[PDB]
Amino acid sequence: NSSFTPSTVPNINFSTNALRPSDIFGANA
Amino acid sequence: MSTAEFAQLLENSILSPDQNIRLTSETQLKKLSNDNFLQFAGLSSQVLIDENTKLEGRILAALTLKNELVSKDSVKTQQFAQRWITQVSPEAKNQIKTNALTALVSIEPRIANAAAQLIAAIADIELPHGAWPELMKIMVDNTGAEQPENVKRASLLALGYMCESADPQSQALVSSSNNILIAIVQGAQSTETSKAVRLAALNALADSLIFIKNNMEREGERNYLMQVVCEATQAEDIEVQAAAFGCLCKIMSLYYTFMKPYMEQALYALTIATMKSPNDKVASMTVEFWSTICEEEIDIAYELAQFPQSPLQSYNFALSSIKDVVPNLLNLLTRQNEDEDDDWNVSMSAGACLQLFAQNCGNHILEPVLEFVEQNITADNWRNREAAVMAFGSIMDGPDKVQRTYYVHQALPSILNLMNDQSLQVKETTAWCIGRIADSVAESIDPQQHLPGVVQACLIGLQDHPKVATNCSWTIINLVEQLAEATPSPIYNFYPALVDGLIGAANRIDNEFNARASAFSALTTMVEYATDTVAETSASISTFVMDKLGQTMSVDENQLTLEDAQSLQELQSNILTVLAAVIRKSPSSVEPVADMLMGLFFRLLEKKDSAFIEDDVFYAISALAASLGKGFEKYLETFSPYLLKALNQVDSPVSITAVGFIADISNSLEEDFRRYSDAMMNVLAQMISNPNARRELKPAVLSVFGDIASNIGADFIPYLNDIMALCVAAQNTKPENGTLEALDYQIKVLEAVLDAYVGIVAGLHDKPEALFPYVGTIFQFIAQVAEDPQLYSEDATSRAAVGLIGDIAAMFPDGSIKQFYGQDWVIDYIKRTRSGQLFSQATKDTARWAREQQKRQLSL
Repeated sequence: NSSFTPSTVPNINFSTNALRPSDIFGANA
Repeated sequence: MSTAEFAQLLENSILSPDQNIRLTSETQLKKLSNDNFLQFAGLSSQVLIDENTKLEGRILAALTLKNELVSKDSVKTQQFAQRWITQVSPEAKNQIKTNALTALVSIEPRIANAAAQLIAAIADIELPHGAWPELMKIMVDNTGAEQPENVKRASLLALGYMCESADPQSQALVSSSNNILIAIVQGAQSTETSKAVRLAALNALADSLIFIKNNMEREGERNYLMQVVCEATQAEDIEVQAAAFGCLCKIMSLYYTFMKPYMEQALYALTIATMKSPNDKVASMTVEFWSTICEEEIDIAYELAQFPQSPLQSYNFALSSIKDVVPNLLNLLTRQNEDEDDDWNVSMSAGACLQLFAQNCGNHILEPVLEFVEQNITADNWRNREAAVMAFGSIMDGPDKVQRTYYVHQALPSILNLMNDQSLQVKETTAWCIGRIADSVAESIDPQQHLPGVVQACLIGLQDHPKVATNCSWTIINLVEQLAEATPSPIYNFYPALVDGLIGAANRIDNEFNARASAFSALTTMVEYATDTVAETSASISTFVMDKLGQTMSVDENQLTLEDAQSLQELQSNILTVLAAVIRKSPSSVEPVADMLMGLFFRLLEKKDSAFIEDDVFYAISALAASLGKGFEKYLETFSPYLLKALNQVDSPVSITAVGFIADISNSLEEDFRRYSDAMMNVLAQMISNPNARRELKPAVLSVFGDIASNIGADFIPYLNDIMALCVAAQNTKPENGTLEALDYQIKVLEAVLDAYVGIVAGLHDKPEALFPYVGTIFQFIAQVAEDPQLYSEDATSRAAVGLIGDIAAMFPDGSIKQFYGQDWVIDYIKRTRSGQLFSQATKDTARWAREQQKRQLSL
């Protein structure tokens, strides 16, 4: 099913939880 | 030179009351930059940090050095880079960078901004060469959580300038993207307390997007970045939201291919929710997001239409979401302004968005819009009726003919009734809506049942408030344009009435809300589509404009305000434009009045402040020359001084139009043009060699060479070499930048080169020995045509280029140029031009001729 099926319940946690940009970008983790 | 003396030069350059001292100081500064760039740059950096110097001099030091390090021109960019690399010593470099970094953390934000721009310029040179490795560590540390606000903000500015100053079509900052993102996102995330810092971070992120492809291709980094951006769109502060939505829109445009999971999991719901915000700015943000989506999906469809096998794929975000998005847009239509102001607002953005939805999604837009229209077209509130006609007009482009025709038939009575609405806004938008109906499905208006009522509504509206009248003129233009081609055309039965109405609006005392100029524009349309069956109405226009010109020239301009004078000038321009169209359309009718007309034109040219209308006067003189042919010669002696003066005013647009006069007489004088050609060539050679020449002059002159060569034939041979040199130089000129302006200008230059070659090959049809040494050059140009869609996608461009292939082939039956006619790109181009069905039939005929001649060339 490769069609656009959006949810009415938004969740922007695409990965409060601590997160550093230095631990993400270039981190390869 | 010492720091203090240099600082005094800069200060005097901008702050001396004595203009002489300012220019002397500017000259000495530039001279030091040329004679000792190392010292100039070092001293500039020292003044930047010199507290004893006036602020403006310090800012000027930094910005002048910056402007010696980066440029828009790519060639200058490269020269500046190599000069920094080789002419500033390593120790000088280190001192300049240290001083710039010192200024970056200045408590004075103007110092910090100038320093950020300077740092950005140096970084743009060095980072692509794996140098200044300390900088990105400094930037990452500088936006760390416990740094002070000014250091965070200034560093984020520097990162923004870094990304903005690099060429958009470059990989200059790719190798630094990781650290750039770390530094930027550190300032953007929700934990950051300063609104200024979050704003600077999001703006910098937007600036950086073109350099983070490698990061976006990593799922974890893409996810985290999108999480931060979305988080920011839900922030409490409205400016932070605005910045975050700018980011989101740019990300959608650049990285559409990665947006399906983010759309599904959050952004669909979020943006739909906020489209109902009672705050017009917030709602506007969501609207712009959905307009970006629609624009990208329309562009995908277009690209796939040109190439069915392109990898690009639409996810159909808009189509799937219509049910939920469109009702909120429609609701936004009722947030107009309670007058007259015309300033942009969310209601206008929502209308534009609705039109994008209709173009992108066709029949799927109909149900929610038609429901809204039905609910509101008879409402008591003017905002709801205006919204209703706005929505109806906004869906006239997109759906198929069956649906549109059906619902236009159903709705036209109510729409025509709204032209009598008590609300000025309702009538204005209703007139527009009628224009939209006419423009996209004019056959939807039944000639017997509704076309008389449509015309009558336009005629009443031309006599209404100027805002209504303007839209009625636009609507009349649409009606004539869309109905004239049918045979028979019903619109001609209404030509007299329409023309009468338009003359009335053109006779307005003022041009408020552009109602008078718009009427003149519609008159031009009436002229250009007139047929013999309505000859009388054409005569009526001619009589009207000539007389009208006379009337304007009875006005004593010494009793007019500046505004009054501008209005009079615009009116005379409108008149002269229509008059030029009249003269060109019916040459036979022009002879008896020629003398009188020139009498007026010369008078207009001798007026004080003639510079404001002389362009339109030259356009009308050119039309008269084209129509009279040899009959124009009697005016040449008197016109020559004006013509030469205009041609030499290379900065003014009048020189372009004077070149257009040369183009006209080269065609209209036939044999008699030869006796002037040499003089013209001389002048033209000077003009295009003048450095003060505006850019638009170069293509015009190139094109007119083709006109001249076409008419004087073999007489052109002594100029040929020089002209060919020019053409070569022009066709090998790269765009100045990657910006749209530079690429478009380059397209204009190449189109003019095509004109030149067409005219030359036509003129030398019998002199193949003169053309022979340039054939390869011409074929190089043609290859440029076949490579760039901005050229070959244009029907006329491809027709001319493939025509060149054929005609040049026909000129050499000896086989001396057959080596060009076996190239895959030539054959393929001929076939694309012969087969592409958006190309006209004349183009395909020309491509057939070219194919015949090419195959014959291979036979040799």
